[PDB]
Amino acid sequence: QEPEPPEPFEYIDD
Amino acid sequence: NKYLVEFRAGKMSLKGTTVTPDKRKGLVYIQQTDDSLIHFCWKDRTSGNVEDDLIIFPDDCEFKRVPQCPSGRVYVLKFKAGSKRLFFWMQEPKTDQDEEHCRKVNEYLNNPP
Repeated sequence: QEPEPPEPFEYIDD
Repeated sequence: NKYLVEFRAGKMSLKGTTVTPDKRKGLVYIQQTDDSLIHFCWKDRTSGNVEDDLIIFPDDCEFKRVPQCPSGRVYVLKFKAGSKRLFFWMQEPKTDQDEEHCRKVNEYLNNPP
């Protein structure tokens, strides 16, 4: 029913 | 007290250059006190207790979406007054309300009553 949590990822201020 | 906004959302942890979501799903809601100060609080759904509580001044921070990691709805709160930012993910099955919540958050944090 409810949505699953997101997975880890890289974040860069592009 | 009145809740300006409220929706299911979990917090995340950004370290260095990697963002890791927290499984401790909570609720991101906004409440304005009699002091006319908007309160930004995040309550964990695990215990339903308010784990976060901080007043956000007008234009103090900006609520926006981060379309970098495709998979779900991910938003980031950036404090214009400082250089600290937070990341959150919506738990709502449909985004038909996520967009509105997102707008409301920016309205309560940038356009308080």
